[PDB]
Amino acid sequence: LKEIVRLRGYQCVANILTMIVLDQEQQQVDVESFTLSVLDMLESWPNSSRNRISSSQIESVLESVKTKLKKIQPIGKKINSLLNSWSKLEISYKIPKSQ
Amino acid sequence: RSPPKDEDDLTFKLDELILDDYATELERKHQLKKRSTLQIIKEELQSRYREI
Repeated sequence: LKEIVRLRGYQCVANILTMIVLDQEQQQVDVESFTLSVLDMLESWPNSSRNRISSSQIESVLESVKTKLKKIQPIGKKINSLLNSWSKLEISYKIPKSQ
Repeated sequence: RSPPKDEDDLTFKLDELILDDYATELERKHQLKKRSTLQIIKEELQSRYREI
């Protein structure tokens, strides 16, 4: 999972979400099942810093999909819990680098 | 374990650090004057025990 984070798996998962739950080539119930099957490992993976997410900005995609499927309240509540968990992160003090 | 092209070690990345902000934050949090100590650490890391 740390290797996938180094490979920026969140970046790929953003497109995987977008293609299915923003573009609609499938059925809403099956897409809901997909979303419930893809929120779980996002909730489960070890995370220590929003720098990881910042390489993908997948939170924006999560906001877009909770806004689109606002009628499906379990997905919305899970994305609420996920963004609440992710927002607690930081990087303590991190030395700025020259640019 | 895998140094880049024509570089012995990754000590060259230290020159991108902003030591001034680090010294400022050290002085704020811990009341330590360590601005020259960061420079000494950087020079020693780039070349361990130079001939002075």
